[PDB]
Amino acid sequence: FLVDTAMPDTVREACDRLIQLLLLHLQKLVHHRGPPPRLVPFLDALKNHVGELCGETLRLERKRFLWQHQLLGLLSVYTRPSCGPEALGHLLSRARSPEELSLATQLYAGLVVSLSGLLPLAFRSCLARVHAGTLQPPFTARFLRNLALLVGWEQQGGEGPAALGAHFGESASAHLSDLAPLLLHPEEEVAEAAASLLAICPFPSEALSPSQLLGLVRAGVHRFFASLRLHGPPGVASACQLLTRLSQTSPAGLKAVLQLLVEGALHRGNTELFGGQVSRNQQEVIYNTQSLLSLLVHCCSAPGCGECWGAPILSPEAAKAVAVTL
Amino acid sequence: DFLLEVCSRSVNLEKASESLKGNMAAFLKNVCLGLEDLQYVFMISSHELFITLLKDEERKLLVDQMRKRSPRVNLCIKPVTSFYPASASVNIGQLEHQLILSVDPWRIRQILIELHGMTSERQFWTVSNKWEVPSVYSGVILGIKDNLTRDLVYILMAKGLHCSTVKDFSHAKQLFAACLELVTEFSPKLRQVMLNEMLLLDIHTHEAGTGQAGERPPSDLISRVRGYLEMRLPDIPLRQVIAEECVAFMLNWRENEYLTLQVPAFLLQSNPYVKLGQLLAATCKELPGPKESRRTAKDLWEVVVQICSVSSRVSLIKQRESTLGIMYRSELLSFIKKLREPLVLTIILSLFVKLHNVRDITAEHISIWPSSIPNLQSVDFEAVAITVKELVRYTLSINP
Repeated sequence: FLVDTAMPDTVREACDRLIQLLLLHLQKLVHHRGPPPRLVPFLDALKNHVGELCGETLRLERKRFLWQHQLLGLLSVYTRPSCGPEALGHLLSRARSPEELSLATQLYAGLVVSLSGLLPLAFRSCLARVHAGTLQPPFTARFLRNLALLVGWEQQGGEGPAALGAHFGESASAHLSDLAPLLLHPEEEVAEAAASLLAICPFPSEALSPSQLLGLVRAGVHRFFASLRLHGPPGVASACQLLTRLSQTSPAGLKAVLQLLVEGALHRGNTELFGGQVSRNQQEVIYNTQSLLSLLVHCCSAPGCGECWGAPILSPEAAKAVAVTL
Repeated sequence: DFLLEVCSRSVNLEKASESLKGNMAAFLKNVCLGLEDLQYVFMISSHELFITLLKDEERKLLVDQMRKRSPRVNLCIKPVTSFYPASASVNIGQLEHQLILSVDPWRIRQILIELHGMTSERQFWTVSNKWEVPSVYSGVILGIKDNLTRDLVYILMAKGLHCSTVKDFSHAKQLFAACLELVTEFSPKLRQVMLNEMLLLDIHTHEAGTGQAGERPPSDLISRVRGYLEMRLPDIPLRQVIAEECVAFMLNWRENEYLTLQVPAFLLQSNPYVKLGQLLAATCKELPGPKESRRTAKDLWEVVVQICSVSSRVSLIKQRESTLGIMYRSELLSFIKKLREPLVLTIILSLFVKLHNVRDITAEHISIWPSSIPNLQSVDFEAVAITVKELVRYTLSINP
């Protein structure tokens, strides 16, 4: 009601002054006496509505959103279970434009001076909601693609990610195992969002667990094959990037991805894309085969000007593994 | 451009029929599809042949779907602020809110100066409880006669430690350097506290960014750690976590000669952490020798077993007291959890696997620890089972 009555112009200004002074007072309370914590009954009735709160802030109107956002910052700083991760998860999995998603970056920038570890809990919480029946697939897809934008924006390091300093990539990498089953998830948009996160989301710094490595490799080849069956050569780059990124991980991962890609290419499924017997257009077969063989050459070829016309050398061992699998 | 010139000289348009036109269009499309750098996509995109074959409406969909392959993203990182300064109170509050959102030390010094000028005697360190300081250092950090200096030192300390927490070590280094250069004038004890804090922050920074790929420290971090391990200064307040990370780093990079030989004698009597570092270093350097290794494996064995012992229903996990060890069980677990070195990790796993074999599990150098133990009743087998479970999970985290 107060925010509705800040947007008689004199009464509007009265409510505006009221809400500004109220925010000043709450901000004094939530952050002071640095002793049992103070109690703010006003904020203590808000934690049930923080998600609803987020919605108003995501409307990005002319002036209400600013007040609601400072309210979310204050509430998060106040609540002892540190509802900051919950607010961040709501902003991430609800934003639909880069400007709304800018609110989440603003919130974290306001938080990281008082709260810590909000990205792990926000994802550890967001992907936890994911492994359940909640968070209907459009919402999870929105979270995944907003995360993809976050990690991509951080990767192209300039001044923005240098100052925000989130580590979006790492804090999404430690959840690669939780992201992997989503590449089998039925609805296509969540699947591609997860795949496009994965293609750019760095693998864990130490290594990939053989269970993790093999589940990632199987999910990647399934995405690549399914990406192709539905999109064709244009829409597989995500998976391909991931697969290539998997195939340069280590000779175990290289041999696993080469063997699984060759076996999946030659299975009773993924065979009609390449002219396999049990009418289909030839053109699509040549160009599907183009994508598969280009992936194999990418995975097989040695990375790393060697003259302006030269070509990279195919490794012997990758072709040896393709040979034995054949 | 050789590809595209060959394509143009070989297509022979307005008489190539529909089949060749379609196939040439498909080839050009799909030679774009794999182009990793969009400027080359631009090459074929601008080419007249590209515009000529396909159509006047799929080229645009192609170029936009290749643009979204590597989209450029602009986002606001600056925090929201409802700044609009009528009253003294509203000015005070807005400026304190900025003080919250400010992380560069000079801006904080400016806002603290203006607030202390505008107010009479109110402190501004306490305008946020989310600002924390170690209790061993709070007493010294509140002894400065100047109120503004004390406030700035506190806020710099808190913001530097919280930045160290969120792995944004650039800001922490800046804030800490500002505090250190400000405190050199009046208080040597605070200067020493700052020196140790820079040492720990630099060690954390190296092991976070500068390491992670196997590169030697610049050898002055090692010298700084060495000097910190031999202070012999009683007046300076210390944090045991600084020494713990000093020993953890020192044992991370196999410099076992110093911990075995060059360590001062009084340090082993004083710090149990240095003693454990020496014991691991000695038992790791002597692995080649069947018999010389046992001389250090023996005291490593006894130190670890009485570490997991219970003096006097009583459980090590439930009580955490009544232990004969010089080092706490959870502190030992943490000190191990700062080790990522593979040889020391496998030595430690053999240590707790052999300890869990008495009352099997095989872990490499399992014949190096002695079998018969004293006071078998005093050790807590359930506590050792818990410790071995956590230890193996951490070891399968470092090197999965």
